[PDB]
Amino acid sequence: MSAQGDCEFLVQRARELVPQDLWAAKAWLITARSLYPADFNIQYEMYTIERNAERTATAGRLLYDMFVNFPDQPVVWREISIITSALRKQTQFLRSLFETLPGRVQCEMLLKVTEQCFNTLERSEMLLLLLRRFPETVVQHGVGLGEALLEAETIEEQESPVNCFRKLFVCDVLPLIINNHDVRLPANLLYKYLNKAAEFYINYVTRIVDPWERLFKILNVVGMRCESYGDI
Amino acid sequence: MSDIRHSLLRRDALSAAKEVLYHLDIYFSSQLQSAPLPIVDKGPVELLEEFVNSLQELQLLEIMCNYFQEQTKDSVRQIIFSSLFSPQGNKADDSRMSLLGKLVSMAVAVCRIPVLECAASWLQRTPVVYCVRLAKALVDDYCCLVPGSIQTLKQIFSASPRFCCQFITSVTALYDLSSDDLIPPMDLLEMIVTWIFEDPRLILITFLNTPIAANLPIGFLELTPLVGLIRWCVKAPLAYKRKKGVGMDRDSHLLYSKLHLSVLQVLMTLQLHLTEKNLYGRLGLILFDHMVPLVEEINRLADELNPLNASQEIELSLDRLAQALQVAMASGALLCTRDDLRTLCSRLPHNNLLQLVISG
Amino acid sequence: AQELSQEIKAFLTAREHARCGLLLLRSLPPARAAVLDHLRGVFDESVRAHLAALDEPGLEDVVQEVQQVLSEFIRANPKAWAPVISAWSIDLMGQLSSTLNELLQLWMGCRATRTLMDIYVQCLSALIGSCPDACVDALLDTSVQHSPHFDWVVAHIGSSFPGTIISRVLSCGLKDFCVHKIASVVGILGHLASRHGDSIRRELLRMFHDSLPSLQATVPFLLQLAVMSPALLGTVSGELVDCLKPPAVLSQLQQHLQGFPREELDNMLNLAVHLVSQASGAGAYRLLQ
Repeated sequence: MSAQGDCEFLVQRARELVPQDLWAAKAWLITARSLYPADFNIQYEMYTIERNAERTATAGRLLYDMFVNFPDQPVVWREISIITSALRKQTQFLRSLFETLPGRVQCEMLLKVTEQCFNTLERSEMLLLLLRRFPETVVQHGVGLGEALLEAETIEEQESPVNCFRKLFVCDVLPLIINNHDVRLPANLLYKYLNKAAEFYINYVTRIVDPWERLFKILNVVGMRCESYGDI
Repeated sequence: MSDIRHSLLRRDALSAAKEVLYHLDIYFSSQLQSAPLPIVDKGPVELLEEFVNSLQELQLLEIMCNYFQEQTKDSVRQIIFSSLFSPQGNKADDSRMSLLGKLVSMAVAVCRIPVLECAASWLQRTPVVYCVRLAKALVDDYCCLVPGSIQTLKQIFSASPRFCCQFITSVTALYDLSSDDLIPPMDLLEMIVTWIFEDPRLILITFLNTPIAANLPIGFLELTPLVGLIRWCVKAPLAYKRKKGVGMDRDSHLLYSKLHLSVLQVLMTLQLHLTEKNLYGRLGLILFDHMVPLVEEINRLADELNPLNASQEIELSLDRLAQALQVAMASGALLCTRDDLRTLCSRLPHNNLLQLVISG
Repeated sequence: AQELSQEIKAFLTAREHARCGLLLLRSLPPARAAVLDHLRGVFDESVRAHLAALDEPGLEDVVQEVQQVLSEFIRANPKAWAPVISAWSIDLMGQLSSTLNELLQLWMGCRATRTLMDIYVQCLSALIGSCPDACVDALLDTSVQHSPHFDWVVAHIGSSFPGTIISRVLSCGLKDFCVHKIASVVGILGHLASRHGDSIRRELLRMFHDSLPSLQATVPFLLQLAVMSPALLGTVSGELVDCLKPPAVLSQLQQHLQGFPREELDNMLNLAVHLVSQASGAGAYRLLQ
């Protein structure tokens, strides 16, 4: 008799007792884990039961366990995608579950989401969220996010410089990359920073909190790094 | 020595006891300063027996708990606690058990974590019969004499969590569910289940906090109540089917299930913990010699109860026991094999989970 | 803990003292004996005040508060509280009485003794259906200890509870006669014969039927009781003739007597002639014939 049939029988017996006894189902899953710890189905069932019970700690431990042990299962990626979409009661519970996951494990799962995304704007927004969550990741993702946005805008052939990529860069990516001291940049790129922020506010005001203030702050940061509106 | 005793005879009982106790404190402190392992000579024991109504008993208990609490050295408090209360094999052991019951009862009442940890070490250092008797007296005091007093016992769960572990151990030794009387009261179980559910390491405190001898003393309290708690949850349905109220039965099954799952979480963390102290596969905290009484008790209970009338309870007990053995092994809490599980359960009635665990 | 410890310290160092004792009784397991001992002093002081007033006031409320605390303990766990509380109560009433109908009237007149008897009788009523022996045997021992000053308590309880108190008192009297109090039994039964003569009659008949050293001396014990208690003798003479009528019973008596020496045979004959001379009030002619 193959072990797959025994594992399926154990999982079915655990499932049948979920509406009747939660402790018994968790105990059966623990037994199956003790017998065959290398099973994705049993541990995933335990994770699903813990998540449905809204137990943040146990569900986070199990999610970390299968994310380390079982990365090829599409269900794990679906769960991580749902968690990231919530990150961008159920939403708060998913955020708590993500927080229970270790910080390095959080960064690695967000990076694995980064490698699995196709659309440019969604990937840019999620990378920016990664930057905000882990400012230490702004060093080797912040700048690249900004250029990737700029070349995406250029490829799309935006007749008006007003578009989502440039706005995301100037308002979110640009402050993150200029405000990070660890990010070493040449003096030539501040010219493009000022050019894009300037196109931003001139094509915004002409036609949000303060485009003029953000542009002025970027210009001041550029000026200080190179080393009222009237006295100057 | 005798000069103090003559000076003690001219004093009243309370002052004589306090002079004895201060003299013992001074003597033990000096001996500990001189030697690392002191010797409890016949003199201190004789003085404690000679000099140490209910009113004066209450005063003596107060001022002695004052002495434990005011003692700044753990060694001195533990040693004097043992010397006073370690059963000496004399007629004063029954008094020892009674007076120790009163002492630790009121110490739990006022959360005397010094006396609590002292009683933990004493239970660690006491034969099973006196821990049984003391568990009897305390369980009475906190669960059946005055109802609702166990909440005062319950706060100890985390006050003196080491004392909590030794309490569950000696309490399991008494309330091993071998009899309806040795079924723990419902308040006691709700305490312990809440205790352990709140802290799986609560019963892992002593294992992680004591240099473990390769051999666990027998006839004493076992290192963990994991054996006792497993004995509890496992014989727990058969004892209540024997007792037969539907709601109380359902609540007992639920609290037993929670105790069992807490014990199992303890076990699956015990793989990591035994590995941490390099005792995984070396030291089986669940002694297989301490699961055999459990398994035999279960088989007898199934045999007498006319299995045609109690099939459900038999199946549940078999499933719980098989899971306990499997988790204890896979986590190294128990040291055994699968052929051992086969020969262990040859005489038992057929059960699917037990057959699967045995086959592997 | 802090409040409870201060409470215990105040208790160790009358109204406030007894209230603190009752709080500690309600809060701490090991200290119940000290609380009961302290309340013994309150009851004794109240009884002394009552006796001084009889010879010629803020403690009676303490008495009732102790009563209701111990009574709530009794309903809370009769199995765990009634025996301790009942034994303490009997000890306390016996101590108060040491330091029959006239004794009854005088002693229920004291509110402390009435309170103690009420508590102990409720201990019985909680334990009559399951196990009254713990209270009943303690009452018997206190009757032994404080006789005859405790005879009124036993007679009053037998008036309340005849079916078991009568049998227990009869067994105790038989034991006393065999080992050698018999006046105490005579008086208690005489007060009880005023209201429960039928129950005493049935218990004595069952005792004698079971009789046909304790069993051998049962007949001399009953003869001694009849000699010292003419009231029970009269209540028995109503059906003594009906009881002794079967020839089998007469034979059981003759060999039961025959197991006695003639120093006891002649003694039994003389006891019989005395009883027949001073026992029969209306059925003399039938027994004579």
